Amino acid sequence: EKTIRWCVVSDHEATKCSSFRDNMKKVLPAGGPAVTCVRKMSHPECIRDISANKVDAVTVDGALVAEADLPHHSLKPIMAEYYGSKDDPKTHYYVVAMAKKGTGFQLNQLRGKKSCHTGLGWSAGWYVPLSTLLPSGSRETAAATFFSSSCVPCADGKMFPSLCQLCAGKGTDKCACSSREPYFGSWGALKCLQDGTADVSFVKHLTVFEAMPTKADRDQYELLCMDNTRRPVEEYEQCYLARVPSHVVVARSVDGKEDSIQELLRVAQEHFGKDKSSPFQLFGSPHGEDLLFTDAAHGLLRVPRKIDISLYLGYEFLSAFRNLKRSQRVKWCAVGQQERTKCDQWSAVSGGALACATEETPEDCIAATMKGEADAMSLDGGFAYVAGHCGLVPVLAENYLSTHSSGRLGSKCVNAPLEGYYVVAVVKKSDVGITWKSLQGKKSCHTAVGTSEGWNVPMGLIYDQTGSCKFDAFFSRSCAPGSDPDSPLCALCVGGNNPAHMCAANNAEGYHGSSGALRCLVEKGDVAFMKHPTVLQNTDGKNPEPWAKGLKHEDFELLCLDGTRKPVTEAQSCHLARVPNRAVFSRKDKADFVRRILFNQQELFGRNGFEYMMFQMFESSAKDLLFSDDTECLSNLQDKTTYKTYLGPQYLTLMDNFRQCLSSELLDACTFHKY
Repeated sequence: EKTIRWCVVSDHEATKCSSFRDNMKKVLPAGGPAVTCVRKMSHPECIRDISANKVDAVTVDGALVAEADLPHHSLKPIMAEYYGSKDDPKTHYYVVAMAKKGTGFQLNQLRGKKSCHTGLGWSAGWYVPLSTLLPSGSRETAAATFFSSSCVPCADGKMFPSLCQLCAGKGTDKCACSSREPYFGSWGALKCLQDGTADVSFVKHLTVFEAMPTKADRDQYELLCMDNTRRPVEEYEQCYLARVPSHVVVARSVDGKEDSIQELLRVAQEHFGKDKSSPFQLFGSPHGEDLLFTDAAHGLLRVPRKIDISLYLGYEFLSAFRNLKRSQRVKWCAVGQQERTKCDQWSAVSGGALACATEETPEDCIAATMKGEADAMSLDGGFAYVAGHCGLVPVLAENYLSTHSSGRLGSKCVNAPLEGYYVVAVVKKSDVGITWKSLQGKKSCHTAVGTSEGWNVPMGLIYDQTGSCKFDAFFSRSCAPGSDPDSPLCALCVGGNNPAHMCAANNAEGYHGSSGALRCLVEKGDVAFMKHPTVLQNTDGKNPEPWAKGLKHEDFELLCLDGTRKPVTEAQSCHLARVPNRAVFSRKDKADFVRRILFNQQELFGRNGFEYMMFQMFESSAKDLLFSDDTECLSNLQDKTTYKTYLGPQYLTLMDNFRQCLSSELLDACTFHKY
């Protein structure tokens, strides 16, 4: 049944687990499942069996859960440890190198000597230390010949004897992947200094001052900094190898007793948290050290929705993790089917410089890119805040129509700055009553949630006017792709070819985008939110679609902040706000690459084509696929290298005061671990 089985590796953790079971039965007997202690040889065995349905949860170093993006290996973190207090959750711990004072060895002075590691596959002592000094070919068996003799538990000593030399166990129990090996984890590997088995022991900072001989023995051992210098252990925040995340409680991503383990740990921290009572301590292990949980933790917090082992660990960690054991194409992320077909025809003509990838919602693309499943893509101003808060940086800006006064433009666009676009709220001129002083109760149409056009702006102001994030309260009946299907926010929405697209955050919806946002107003809603004069792009014969046949721009009238209504042609005078124009985002590494590749491609398929000969990239068959149907080119960011300097102070501050109402799971998965 839903009875959670906990993975244990020693006898002391089994005695602690039995006490966790018994004690939890008393506090949480109804509205809570029991616990059972299933033993296994090691944590890596625990990860494996949780995938096999033999166990349910264990608290490990996510680096170990890095062998889980394959078949029979899929697992995701559901709870996250923290240190400090409850007001200030610290979800990280520094990886530092320890050594006696006198040997005087520096960062570079780590060449083939006597070193002790927490274990094989551990980020605390295997992955981070090895990334500090990246070898030629980056291999794990390569560090076995580089170092003369070291103590790396879990390693198979049958093939690599010099890798289990400083490990003092007992025949079959030596170099073990559990407590059976005296030198194991951050506690056992630190003993190589106390005892003097190795000159250096790569360990976490929390095990240093906890397993410290005397409160002042913080002077007998020093740290090796990245600055090839030394420094007292007392200053680990400015002399650390790398700062890795906390241990997490793992379980099967799909059907793994998630809600059961969430409820168990919620009460277990209510009654047995950080010495609230007295009897049984969840985080204060008796016999062994770090039993069931890291002795140093103060609690556990539930990780957000859309956060996998790749989001948790970070692209930084994993770029280095993919070269240890295991381009010229720019994998573009396409949102939807229509956007994926405009991308594959674009992949054909590039000869081979631009590849593709497809996700369902914009935020999923940003997640794809962060990882390395996609490389870049164009993002709206709202999603660029999320993409920015998530580690992605701008490459080029999607420059729109320039101030009309000249015949035409040329190589003049590549560096032509642009004041983005004016978001405008449009309403039918037919109704002689709809005003900004009375939008409540009226039906509205939204581009999509999270967009500058139909969300952050119109709804950022509405909130500075009411004070509640319940917008289905304000506009009775509306269509904002991405909202909750059961709420009024997805009432006027049409949909796609089949169900499930009812209110999908992609072009597979009849009222999605500015084109759809206008269609909606034409037939269902009373108000609408879109960008820079896009109404002329769909009226008076501009759009082929049936809904835009006998539509004249006189049928439509803009609405201004004050209350009055002005012509849709004059949006410079009547608008909601000026927002930063769209931008291409990617990682710090694929930054210059994509830009160089993008310049080359618009040079071939930019606005310098003819009719249908070349390929239109700044022109989509439908509406705004990959790039808005009104972009001139892609301009240099210039000084604006960050999202902060790109979006600007005004808009960025608008996203902070609106952040409360933003229910972006992505933004909160990225913002989970504070630093």
